[PDB]
Amino acid sequence: GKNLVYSAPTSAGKTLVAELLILKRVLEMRKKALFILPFVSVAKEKKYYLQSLFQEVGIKVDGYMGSTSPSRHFSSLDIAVCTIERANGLINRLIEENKMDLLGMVVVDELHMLGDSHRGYLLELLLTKICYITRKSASNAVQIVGMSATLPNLELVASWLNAELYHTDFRPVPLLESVKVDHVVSLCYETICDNHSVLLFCPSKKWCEKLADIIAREFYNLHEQKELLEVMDQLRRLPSGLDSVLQKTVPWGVAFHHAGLTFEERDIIEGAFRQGLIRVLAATSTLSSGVNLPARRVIIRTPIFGGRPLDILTYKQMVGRAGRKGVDTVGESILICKNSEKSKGIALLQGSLKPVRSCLVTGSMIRAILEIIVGGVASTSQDMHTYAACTFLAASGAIEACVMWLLENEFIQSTKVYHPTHLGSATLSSSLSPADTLDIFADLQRAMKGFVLENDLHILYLVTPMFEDWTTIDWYRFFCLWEKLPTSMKRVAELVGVEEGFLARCVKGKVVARTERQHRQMAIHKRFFTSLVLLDLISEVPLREINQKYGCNRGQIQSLQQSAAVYAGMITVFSNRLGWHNMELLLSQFQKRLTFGIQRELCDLVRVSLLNAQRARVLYASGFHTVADLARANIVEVEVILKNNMRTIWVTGRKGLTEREAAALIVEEARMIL
Amino acid sequence: GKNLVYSAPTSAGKTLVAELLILKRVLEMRKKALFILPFVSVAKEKKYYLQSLFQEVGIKVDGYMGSTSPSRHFSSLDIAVCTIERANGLINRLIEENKMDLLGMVVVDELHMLGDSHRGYLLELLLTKICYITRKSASNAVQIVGMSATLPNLELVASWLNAELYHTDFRPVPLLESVKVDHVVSLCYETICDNHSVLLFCPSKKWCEKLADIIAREFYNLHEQKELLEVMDQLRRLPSGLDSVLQKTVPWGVAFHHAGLTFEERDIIEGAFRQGLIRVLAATSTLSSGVNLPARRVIIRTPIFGGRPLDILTYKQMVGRAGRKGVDTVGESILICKNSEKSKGIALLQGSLKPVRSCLVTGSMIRAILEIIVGGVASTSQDMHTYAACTFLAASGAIEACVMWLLENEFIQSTKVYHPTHLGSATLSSSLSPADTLDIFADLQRAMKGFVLENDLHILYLVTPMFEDWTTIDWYRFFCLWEKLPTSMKRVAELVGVEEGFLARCVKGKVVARTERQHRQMAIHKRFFTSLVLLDLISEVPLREINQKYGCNRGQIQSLQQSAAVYAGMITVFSNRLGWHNMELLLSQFQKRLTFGIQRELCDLVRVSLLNAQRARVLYASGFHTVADLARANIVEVEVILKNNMRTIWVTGRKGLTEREAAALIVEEARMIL
Ligand SMILES: COc1cnc(Cl)cc1-c1cnccc1C(=O)Nc1nnc([C@H]2C[C@@H]2c2ccc(C#N)cc2)s1
Ligand SMILES: COc1cnc(Cl)cc1-c1cnccc1C(=O)Nc1nnc([C@H]2C[C@@H]2c2ccc(C#N)cc2)s1
Repeated sequence: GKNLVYSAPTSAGKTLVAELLILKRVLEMRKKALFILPFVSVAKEKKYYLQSLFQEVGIKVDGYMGSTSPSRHFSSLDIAVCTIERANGLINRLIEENKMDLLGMVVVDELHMLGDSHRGYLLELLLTKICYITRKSASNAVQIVGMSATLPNLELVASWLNAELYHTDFRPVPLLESVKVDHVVSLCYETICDNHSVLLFCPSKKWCEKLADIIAREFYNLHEQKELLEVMDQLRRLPSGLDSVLQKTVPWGVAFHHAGLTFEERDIIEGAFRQGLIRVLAATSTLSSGVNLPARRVIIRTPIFGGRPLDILTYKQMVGRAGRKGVDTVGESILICKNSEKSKGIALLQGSLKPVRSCLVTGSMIRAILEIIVGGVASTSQDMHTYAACTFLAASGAIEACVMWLLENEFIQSTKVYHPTHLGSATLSSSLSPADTLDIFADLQRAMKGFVLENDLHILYLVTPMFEDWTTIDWYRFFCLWEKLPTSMKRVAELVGVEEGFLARCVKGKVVARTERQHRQMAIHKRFFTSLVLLDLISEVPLREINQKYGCNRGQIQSLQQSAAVYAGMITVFSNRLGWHNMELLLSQFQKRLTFGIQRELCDLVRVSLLNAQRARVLYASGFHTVADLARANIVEVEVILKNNMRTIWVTGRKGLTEREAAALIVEEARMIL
Repeated sequence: GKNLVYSAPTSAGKTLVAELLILKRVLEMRKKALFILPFVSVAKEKKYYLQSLFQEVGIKVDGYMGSTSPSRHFSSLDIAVCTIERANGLINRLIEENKMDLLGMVVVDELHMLGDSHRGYLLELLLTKICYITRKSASNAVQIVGMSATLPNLELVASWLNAELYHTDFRPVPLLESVKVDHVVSLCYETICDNHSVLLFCPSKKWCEKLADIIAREFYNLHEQKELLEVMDQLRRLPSGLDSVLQKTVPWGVAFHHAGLTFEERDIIEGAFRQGLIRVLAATSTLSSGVNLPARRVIIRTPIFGGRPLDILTYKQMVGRAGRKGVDTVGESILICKNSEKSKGIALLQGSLKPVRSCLVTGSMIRAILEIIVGGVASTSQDMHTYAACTFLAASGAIEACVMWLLENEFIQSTKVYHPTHLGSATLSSSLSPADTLDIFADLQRAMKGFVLENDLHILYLVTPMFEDWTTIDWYRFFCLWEKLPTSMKRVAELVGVEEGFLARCVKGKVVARTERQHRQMAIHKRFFTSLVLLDLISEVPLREINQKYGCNRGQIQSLQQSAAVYAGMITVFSNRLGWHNMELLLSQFQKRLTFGIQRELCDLVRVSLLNAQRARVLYASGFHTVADLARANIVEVEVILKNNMRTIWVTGRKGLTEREAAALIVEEARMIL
């Protein structure tokens, strides 16, 4: 357990060493092992992979990723495939419960995210606690493992972690590069004739959908079917249905992939391409760091990605998906350029990824100081300086500025020893940023004086996150909705801060510039708009109806779903720890409702993993109002209800699943829950 | 199953026929059997009796009395020993669920309450529903059995119910009434020396206590010990403790019994007198219709009870407690009189009880019409008139006046069929009086607009009943508390309607006369005072502290406990049916908290019947924060916690229980719950 850090190109079985190491450590020490992943999709996929590979050894595998969480305690778990933020929260609660010895390993995947990134600092602080706790209390207690592409400073990261080093550039499908004599039609025809796939990358969504249509149009003009029809049917019965352009583009082995689609549509398309049913896939920058989806030939439309050259870090992972290890001999990555873009293309072709930063007055240091002090591992100034040396910024004097910032905002109390009073303790358990916890405290306390219980809108407004611009708001449609709103919903609007004057300004006048810090009241109206969207969401109305009514597309609505559910859970824990029992009670149901977008009645029924929002309504309409009820039922009954040998449904991490034996697992899983 | 009605004097084994009939009917038809009792204490005692007598035959016995309820569905039950008000709700839910045939019999005890009483009309409607449903839908459908003293119109009741008749005046201990009018100490000494008890009845609580005190003083001047010391210790360890006067009075074979004491203290005194440990017991009019507590010699302080002649029914039920069937040969009921009271005493000696009335524009007929229409058993005028004939008022034209009152208040909708819209459906399920349901609807709807979640006070105010004057309010102390209140509690006070002007009027000026109907705002301040008492109650503060802070004694506080818990449950069901999910969620926890007067944390721990509020705190302080946790524990551990052969604890319906085996049963019952 001397830790470890290694790097290797993707599509080279780099995770295999990690799987062997985790298997050995869990089997030997009988302690936990966190598999930290950057994204929720890759976390889901890895959780399914580890479940399949370790089910036959009595090893529980259930991670904390997105808004979801295991239906069993952390004690029973053996491997937790969590995301960075949720792994940080897990470690915080372990420290607070003084059960840190329960862990025996922490694997981290795609470690290059530690650098310039809006989540990397969470990984940095997450790893900084492990080394500190190990060195204060013993270096064989917790093994750390890492992965990445060719990092220029891999040795530096290993030195920070006190771990070994392994760096290599190997891949069974070598990539070639050579310029050889709009020259795209012939390329596509010759690449499709040889029975190989193509993965094209586009900078934007609209043009990504546009060109996919015309590629299929050329394939149609110049001219397995059963499996493509199967994918058609699987796409047809979805809460959002089948797209108008996708329905005509798919028949010709052409598809597109972007955040605009739903998670289910993305999963369907990824599965179709991986199986080889889809030959040409126009993806976007989102897929670059997405699930493992190798392709024979990668193509890049243009280095310009959002008014600037393509990120070099993104290009490496883009090219990594050029070559299938096991069926392919060689892989290619074509980067078309222009006269002005020739310089940018040659610049991007050469040169590896940039060095890793630390991103540590900054809110990250405030979070770190709060974590260590509330955790009870750094209470006095003498030791808090050692934490600074433990960081990756150090190994590569702002503590006092943050420590006073916390005392200024009453997060902690000085005594010389430091302690949290109530808000620091509640801020750490909620895994909320201490910067926003003051605003959250004010908004909750204000709510508990004049709360509105007629509808869920006042509860939704308080669990509505606005830390990112999840969508562009059309203020004319928002004004129309405001006009059509009921009075009950307008009372909460007045309570929160919405004013008809501001909406009148925005409906006709240009979007008011928020030049001044006092103009956070622009955020109030965006928050109210988002909360109305969330209300229509948990009301179980179809995504298309929410799209027409508000303008946000289904992919944005799903991202809002996940963010709102995560925020609702965080706020519920915040209220629980603060001693606000009524607020906690009102908030508790909402995390699951937001995760699944369901009504109160379906909440007890979506406990079965194999039950979507639609598949929970059909069973509820039939009469299965409870998982226990759904267990007591013949399989054929559920089969006929689902219908009212061919695979038509879709579930995350599925297999040869049809309407027949899908009903078999629904009842079987319900029995296990009981 | 041709029904049955019979009467016989108490103290003559008169309930045995009912036990045989219920056993036969449940064993044969395998259908339920409600055992309706007037009071909650007698309902509890009868439930324990039937549990003991029918445990060995696989017959479940758990009734619905007071705020309590069985921890298992009504389907699993076989005998429900309910109180009159809750039996009506049971029948209403059976009718609304169209499962009326599940019932096999309905026994009713002490039917004289059918007449002039604030609960008899519920009995009348309850039996009218049975007769109506039986006659509309038929030999062995639902048997009805009644009990009473010598009713002048027993045959009339039998004719109404279509049942047989049996009336007899026989008792094993023939009572000898002989009025008589120095020799006081001689009488006391000669009655006590005979080794027989005395049951004195006194109207005034304070004078009853002083009379018991001076009897104990005479015994002390003129002057088993181990068992009496055991009763001392049992009284000592109570949430309210031991009274100063009771301490000096109990060890001379003298005790007192009045509503001022707690239910537990009343139980201790009743058990001590029944066992013979207590020789003289000064009770009040409450015990007259209370648990079966026979004595050898009954005495009455004076016919005058509350500034009026004593009710003949009360005297008739009082005399029944003079003579023990099995150990006594003869019994006496002496009635001291004066010169002016000689005529009143002579009149009271002769003449049986007054006839049974009906007490049916009246709110009772509104409730009846609502029950039948919402139940779906009388939807059109043609049949609602038959319900009038079904009643006891008829058998011994206000329907239209009531029906319009319901349409006037939107309780039902006309179509010529009738139906309920939403408020009628929610009014019958909640078992609330339709008169007060409009005020409740207004108060709930107003509350949800501006609800205060900072504390429980706003939730308590909405589950505070004020249909009776549970105590006299001291407005000076109320003003002191008001000026000492926190601002959070004052915001809800302003929201509900409390005004400093009215409290200023009441603190010095005489209680304002509520001559006008518009002065229900006097009820707002009484409701707020009661809700503050209830908040101090559910805060788990000792009864003595609530007494000094508010002036209401512990017996009044316990009556308020029960009434508030019952009302909270009714309001929770009302909100549930109305579709107010947030209000229902906020209200749900409060029913149990009010029943037991405990905090949220103890609510999962008082599920074990053998766990008082104090016995739930001691275990919670130890670490047993859940019934499942309390199951996983050794008996000696809980024994030492309880301590920190002698029967010192008390529980409803106890046996030779001590600190040792009480801990054994606590864990055993917890296992059964799981
Ligand atoms: C409390 O914040 C959340 C609540 N809801 C959701 Cl949906 C998401 C979050 C969240 C949001 N942003 C960042 C992080 C989190 C987060 O950390 N969430 C967690 N979910 N479970 C956790 C383990 C707490 C439990 C535990 C750990 C160890 C042991 C032991 N021995 C026992 C219990 S942490
Ligand atoms: C709903 O009003 C209450 C709620 N809380 C409490 Cl503490 C007391 C009351 C109450 C207050 N004042 C008068 C009457 C009541 C009352 O009616 N209480 C009830 N308690 N249990 C009931 C039956 C509900 C259960 C049932 C379920 C299925 C079937 C069948 N098949 C039959 C019955 S009704």
